[PDB]
Amino acid sequence: ALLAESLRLFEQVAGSLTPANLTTAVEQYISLKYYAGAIQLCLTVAQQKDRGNTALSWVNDGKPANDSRKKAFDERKICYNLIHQVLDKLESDFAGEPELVDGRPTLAATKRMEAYNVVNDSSDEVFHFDLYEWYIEKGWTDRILSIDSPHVITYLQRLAETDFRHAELLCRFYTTRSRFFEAAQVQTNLAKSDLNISLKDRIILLSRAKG
Amino acid sequence: NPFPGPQECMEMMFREFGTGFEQSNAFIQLLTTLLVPPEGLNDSVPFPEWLGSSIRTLGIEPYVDFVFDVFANRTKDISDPSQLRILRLSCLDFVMVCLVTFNEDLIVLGHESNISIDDAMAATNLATYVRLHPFSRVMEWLFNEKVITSLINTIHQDPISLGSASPDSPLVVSILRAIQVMIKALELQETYLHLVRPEVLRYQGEAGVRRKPVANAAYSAFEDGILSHLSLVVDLGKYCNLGHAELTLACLKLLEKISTSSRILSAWSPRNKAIVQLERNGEGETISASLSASIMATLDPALAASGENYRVKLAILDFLYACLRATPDQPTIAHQLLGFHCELSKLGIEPKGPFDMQKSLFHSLLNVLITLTVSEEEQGMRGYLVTLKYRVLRILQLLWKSPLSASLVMDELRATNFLFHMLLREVQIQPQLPWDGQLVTGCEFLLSDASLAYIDYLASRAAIFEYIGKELCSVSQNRIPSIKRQIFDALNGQIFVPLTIPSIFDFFDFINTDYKWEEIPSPHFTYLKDLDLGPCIGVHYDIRKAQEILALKRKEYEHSQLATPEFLETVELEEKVLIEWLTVRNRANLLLTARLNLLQAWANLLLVMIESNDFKSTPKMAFLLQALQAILPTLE
Amino acid sequence: LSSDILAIDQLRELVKQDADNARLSFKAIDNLKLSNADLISYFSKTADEMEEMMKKFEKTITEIEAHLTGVEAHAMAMQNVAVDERVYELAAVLREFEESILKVAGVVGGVKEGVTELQLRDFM
Amino acid sequence: SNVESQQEELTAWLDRYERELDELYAKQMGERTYKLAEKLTDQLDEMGKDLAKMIKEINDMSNTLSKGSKPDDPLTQIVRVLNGHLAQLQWIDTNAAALQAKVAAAQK
Amino acid sequence: DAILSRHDLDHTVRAFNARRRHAELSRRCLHLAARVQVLRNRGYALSGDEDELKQKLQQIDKTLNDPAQGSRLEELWSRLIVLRGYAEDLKDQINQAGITESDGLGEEIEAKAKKILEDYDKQLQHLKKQVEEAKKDFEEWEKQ
Amino acid sequence: ILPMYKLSP
Amino acid sequence: ALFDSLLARNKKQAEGETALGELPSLQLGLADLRQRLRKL
Repeated sequence: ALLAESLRLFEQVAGSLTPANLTTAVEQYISLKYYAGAIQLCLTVAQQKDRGNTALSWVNDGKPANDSRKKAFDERKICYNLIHQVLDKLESDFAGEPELVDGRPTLAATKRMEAYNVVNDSSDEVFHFDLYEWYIEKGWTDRILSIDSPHVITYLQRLAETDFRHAELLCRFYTTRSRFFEAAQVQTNLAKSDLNISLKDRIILLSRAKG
Repeated sequence: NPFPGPQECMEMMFREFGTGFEQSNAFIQLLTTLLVPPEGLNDSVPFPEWLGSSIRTLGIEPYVDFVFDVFANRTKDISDPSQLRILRLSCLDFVMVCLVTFNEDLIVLGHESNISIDDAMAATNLATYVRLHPFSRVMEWLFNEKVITSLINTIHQDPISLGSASPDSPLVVSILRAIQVMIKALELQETYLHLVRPEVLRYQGEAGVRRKPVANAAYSAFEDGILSHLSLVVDLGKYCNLGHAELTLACLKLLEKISTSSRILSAWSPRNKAIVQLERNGEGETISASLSASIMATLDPALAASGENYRVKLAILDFLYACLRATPDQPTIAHQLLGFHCELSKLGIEPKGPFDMQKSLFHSLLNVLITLTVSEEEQGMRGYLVTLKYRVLRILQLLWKSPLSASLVMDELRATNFLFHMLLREVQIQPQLPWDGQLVTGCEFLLSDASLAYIDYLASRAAIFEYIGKELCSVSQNRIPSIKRQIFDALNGQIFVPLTIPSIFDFFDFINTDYKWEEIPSPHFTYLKDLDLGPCIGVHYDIRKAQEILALKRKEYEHSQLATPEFLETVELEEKVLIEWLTVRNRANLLLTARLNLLQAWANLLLVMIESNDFKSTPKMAFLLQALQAILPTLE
Repeated sequence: LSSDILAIDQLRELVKQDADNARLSFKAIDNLKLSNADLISYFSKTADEMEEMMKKFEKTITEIEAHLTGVEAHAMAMQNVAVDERVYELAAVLREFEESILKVAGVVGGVKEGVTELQLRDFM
Repeated sequence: SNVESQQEELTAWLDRYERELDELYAKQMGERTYKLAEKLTDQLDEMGKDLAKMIKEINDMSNTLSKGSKPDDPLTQIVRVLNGHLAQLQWIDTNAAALQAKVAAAQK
Repeated sequence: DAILSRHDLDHTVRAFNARRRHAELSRRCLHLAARVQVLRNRGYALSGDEDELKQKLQQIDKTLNDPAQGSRLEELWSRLIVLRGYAEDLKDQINQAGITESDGLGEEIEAKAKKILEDYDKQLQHLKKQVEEAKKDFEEWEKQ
Repeated sequence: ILPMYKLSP
Repeated sequence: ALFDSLLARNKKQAEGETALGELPSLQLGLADLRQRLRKL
C-alpha cells in the first residue's frame, strides 16, 4: 500500500521529476524488490517529458545530429538507463535461482515475470530500440530472439540493411520461430547485396538459404 | 517627380501617354522590350528587386495594370481597324512575354521540398520571386469579363476578310497570339490557383499592401467566363478552311482542350446547345467536307516530319481521339462531324445524307487507310505511316467499343469488305527487314525510336486480329454461309474475285527469344550500386527520383573532400549509363506488354476460329498439325 | 415544359433564400431603429460556398488546358493531312453508348435493389 | 408571376431599408474588411464570366474549324445532343456510384 | 404550337431575366447585410468569431491573389489565340471542300441516328429519375 | 454504291 | 420537334450565364468523346 501509493504520487508529477529524485526513487524501489514498479515509473516519466514523441521523429528520420530533439532522447535515456539499472540488480538478486519449486513458482520468479511484462508490453518503441541495443552490448543474444514484440522486427530489419552481423540475428530470429522462407529470403537478398561481405561468407549465406 | 504627389503624377503621365494609338503602341513595345532579360529568352527575373522601394508602390504592377485597363476600355476610340489590330497584337505580345517568363517547375519543386526538406534560406528568394513577378496580376486580370469579351470580339470576324487577307496579315497573327495566350492560361490556371493565390493573400494579410481586385469571385475558373459564348466553336471550325498551318493547329488544340474539360460539357449537356449551334446553317457539313479535303491531301516524302499537312492530320486525329475517349456513353461533336445524327441518348443516319452516300469523314479515313502502303524499299517499315495507322486504328477501336456507335459501324464495315483490304495491306515481319534503315538486333534499337513504331505495329496487328475474330463470331451467330466461305478462303490463303495471301500461321513470327528482351547486360557499377529504384516506381521508373539521389550522393562525396575532382567523371559516366539503363528497361517492359497483348489477341482469335467452324476437320488437320508444330517450340 | 419545371423550381428556392437573407437584414435595422451573431454564419457560408467555386474554376481551367492541348494535336494532324470514313465513327459511337448505358443500368439496378434490401430489413 | 412579383415586394422593401440605412448614417454621423469581402466575393464572378467567354470562343473555334460551310447542319447537332447525353450519363453513373457507396455504410 | 410559342419566347426570357434579377438582388442583399454589420457593429468590440471569418477570407483571398494562378488565364488566352489564328489560317487554306462537306454530311443515316438519340435520351431520363428516386428513397432510411 | 471499294486489283 | 428541343436545350445549356455555378461546358465529339466515354 505504501509503494503502490508512492507510485501513484510519482506518476502524477512525471512530466516534472528531476533526474536526481527519479534516481533516488528507483534506488529505493530496488532495495524493496519493487522491480516491475520502478520500471513503470521511468517509462512513464519518459512519455511525459516528450508527449509529442519527438525522440521517435528524431530516430525515425535517423540520427539528425545538431538538433534540439537531442534533449528529448537524452532525457528519455536517463530514465531508460535506470530501467537497465533495475534489470541488472533483478538478475543479481535472483542469480541462477530456479523459477520453481516443484509445482509452485518462486516469488523471485514472479517478480521476474512482473518486471519483463512491463518491458515487453510497453508502447514506447524508442525505449525498445534503446533496450535492444543494450541487450546486445551485454551479450544477451537469446533474449532478443524470444521477444515477440513487433518493435524488435523493425529494429533488426533496419539494422540488417547496413550491418551484416545484425542481419545474422534477424535470420536467427526467423529460424527459431520456424519462418524458414523468411530467413532464406534475407540470406539470399544479403548475398546479392552491395555490402562488404567476403565471397566465402556469401557461399555460407546461399548454402543456408538453399536449406 | 516630372515637375503634386508621385502617385498622382505617374497616373497623369500614363493617361497622357494613353491618348491616341502611336504613342500607346510605342510605349507597349518599349515595355515589352525592357521586360526581356539580357541573356535572352531560369531565375533573376528581368527587373531590379528594388524597383520602386523608395515610394509606396507595388513595383512593376502599375505598368501591367494600366496596360490592361487601356486594352479593356480604350479599344473603342480607334476608328482605323489596322491601328486596333496592331494595338491588340502588341498587347497580346506583351502578355505572352510576361507569361513565358514565369517558372512553373521551379515553383512546384519549391513548394514541394524547399520548406519540407530544404532549409528556410532559399524560401525568401522564391517568396520574393512569386510576389514581384507580374504573373499573378496577369492571371487575376484574365478572370475579368472585359478581357474575354475583347478577345472573343477580336476572334469573331467575317470570313471574307481572312480569305482575302495575306498570310502575314496582322489579324491572323493577333488571333494566333490570342489563342496561344488562352492555351497558356488554361494550362497555368491550376498552378496559379494552387501556389499563387494563397501565398499572395497571406502576404497581404501579414504586411500592409493596398491593391484593388480586378477578378470576379463568381468565375471560379477560366471556363466559367467563356462557356457563355457559343459562336466561338463555330468560328474555330470555320477557320479550318484557310490553309494556315499554325492557325489550324492552334484552333485544333484549343478545340481539343475545350472538349477535354468537364464544366463546359456539364453546362452544355446538363437537352444540349452545341449540337443545335453547329446545325444552324449547315456548319457541321462544311466542316466535315473541309476536314475530308484536308486529310485527303498528299504529303511530301522528303518533309516527313516537317510536312504541315501531316501535322494537321495528326492534330485532327488527336482531337478526335480526345473527344471520343472523353464521355463515350454520351454523344459528342465527334459523332456529328463523322456524319451521324446526334440525338438525345440515341444516334441515327438520315436519308441521302453525307454518311449514307459513303462520303463523310469516317469513309474518308477508311479510304486513306486502305490506300496507304507502308512497305518501302529505300528504308522499309517507315515510322510516321505506322503512327498514322496506329492513331486511325485507335480511333476505330474507340468507335467500336462504344455500344452507342457499334452496330451501325460494324454494318458499314462489313458492307465494304474492310477486313479484306486490311489483310491485303498486311506485311510479313522478319529479322532481316530493317526499321527506318536500322536493324533490330542492334543494341541502339532499344535506345532509338523504332521501339515506338514496333509497339504501334504490334497493337495494329492485335486490333486487326480482334476485329477479324469479332466479325467471324458475328457471321457464325448469324448462321449465314454466304460470307463464311470467303472468310475461310481468306484464312486458307486464297481469294476469289485467284489472289493468294499469307495465312494466319505466317504472321506468328513475333514470338522470338533470340533478342533476349528479358535478359539485360548488367555493367560492373563499382559505385552507385546501392542506389536502387525504390522511389522511381504501371511499370514506370522515373529518372528524376534517382537523379536527385545521385546528385545528393555526389554532393556528400564532394563535401567529404576525398579525391573529388578525379572520381567525378566516374560518377558522371555511371549516371549516363544508368539513364540509358532505365530507358532500356522501360522500352523492354513496353515491348513485353505489347507482345503479351498481341499473343492474347491471337489466342482469342484462334479459339473463336476453332470453336465456330462447321467445315470438315480432315482438311483442316494440316493447319492443326502446323499450329501444333508452331506452338511446340513456344511452349518448350 | 418538363425542362421548364426545373427552371422555376430553381428560381423558387432562390428567391426564397434571398427573401429570408434580405429579411434577416431588415429585422436587424428595425431592431436598431427602436442578430449580429447570426449573419456570421451567412458570411462564412458564402465563403464556404465560394471556396469550392474556386476549385471548380481550377478544375475547368485544368480541363481547358487538357482540351486545348488536344486541339493543338487535332490541328497538328489537320495541317499534316493537307465523309464516308467518319460515318463509321457515328455507328462505332452509338453501338458503344448502347453498351455504356447497359453498363450504367446494372449499377442503377444494383443500387435500387440494394436500397430496397435495407428498406425490407427495416420493417422485416 | 408569383416568382416575378416576389421580385417586386422584396425589391421595394430593399429600397425601403435604404431610408433607415441613411437614418442610421444620420445617427452615426452625429468595415473595409467587409468591403473587401464583398469585392472579393464579387471579383470571381467576373472570372466566371471571362471563363465562360473563353469556353464559348473555344467552342466557336473548334466548331468552325471542324465545319464552316454549313453551320445549320445536322452533324454538329448530333455532336451536341450526343455530348449532352454523355454528360447526363456521366452524372447518372457517378451519382449511382455514390448511392452504391452509401449502402456499404448500412452493411454494418 | 401555342404552348411552344409561349415557352420558347415568353417564358424563357422571364426565366433568364428573373434569374439575373435574383443575382442582382442577392448582391444588394449581401451589401445591405454587410453594411448592417458595419454601422451598428461599429462599437469597436467586433471580435470572437470574426477571426475565423477573416482567416477563411484571408486564405481564399491569398489563394486568388497569386501571380501564377492569375497568370495562367492570361497565358491561356494567348495560348488560345495562337490556335485561333493557326486554325483560321489552316481553315482558309482548306476552304474549298464545301460541296463534299455539305453533300457528304447530308445523308440518311442521320435520321436513324436522331431516332437512336431520342431513344437514348428516354432511357437516360428514366435511369436518371430512377437514381433520383433511389436517392430520395434512401435519405428516408438514413433517418430510420 | 461501291465505286472504289471493290476488290478489283 | 423532340430532337430539336434536345438540340435547343443542349444549345442554351452551353451558353452562359450568371447562375452562380453553372458555366457553359465545352463540347467534344467523335474521337475524343469515344475515349471520354470509355474512361467512364
